[PDB]
Amino acid sequence: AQLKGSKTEENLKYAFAGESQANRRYLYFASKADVEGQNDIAALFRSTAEGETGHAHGHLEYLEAVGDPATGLPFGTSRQNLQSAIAGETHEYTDMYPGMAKTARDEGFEEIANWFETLAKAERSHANRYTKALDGLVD
Amino acid sequence: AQLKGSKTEENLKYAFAGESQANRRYLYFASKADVEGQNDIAALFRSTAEGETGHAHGHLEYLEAVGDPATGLPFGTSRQNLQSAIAGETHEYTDMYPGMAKTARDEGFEEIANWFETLAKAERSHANRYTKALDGLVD
Repeated sequence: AQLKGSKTEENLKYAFAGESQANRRYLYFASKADVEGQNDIAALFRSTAEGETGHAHGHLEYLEAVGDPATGLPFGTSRQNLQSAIAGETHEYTDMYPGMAKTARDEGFEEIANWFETLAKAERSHANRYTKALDGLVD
Repeated sequence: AQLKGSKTEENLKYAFAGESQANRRYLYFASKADVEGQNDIAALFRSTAEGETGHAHGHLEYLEAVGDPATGLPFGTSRQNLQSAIAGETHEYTDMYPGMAKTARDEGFEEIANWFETLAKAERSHANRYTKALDGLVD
């Protein structure tokens, strides 16, 4: 049974995305609880989020057999990881976020459009910084 | 312009998923770098991951207007957050992970099947634990 092309591959990608979001969501919920004074609740969201880190990373480990879910490129070594990060980031700053900015502006969401443009520029910084690190990598 | 049902809403959700996965991936890549001894690389992945937390949480703040990307449910207050988290988790242990386990087992991926079953049980634990926390919430 080869993992590539399987339904299980699609499920691992979907579960990875789900676990990834769950950690982000729970940490957001922790901050809400922080401000409210609900410190026991905040601690629980944080502890649960650590669980979601372990889940997501376990999913990712299986996907080493098939490729980075963000790019389809092989990952594992820092050289591969940086190359995949660069390709993903390049997509984000050149295509994804500019496109999302345009749609937002067109739909009458100026502040969200500006937000998407701030992130295009941020992802571009990320892309450039990883490319620098890739060039400096000695392996 | 209202966000609900807009393309911009769909883009926020997609970008939220993307930024969430970016953080998880970059921390996974940091761990690879750690073991290789590529400490400057590991630190860059960690620093970049912080950026992605800011981005993901920024997207989430916009989605407060329309509902939790994982559940469609309102979020903001700890009561709402817990309620959404319980609904999400309940979906994961009753539906999502058992379904994935079955598919994996049917495709002959036995270890991955066991993995999804481990995560169904974990998500059940998360659900129940959040249910306990909600029962005790005094707001």
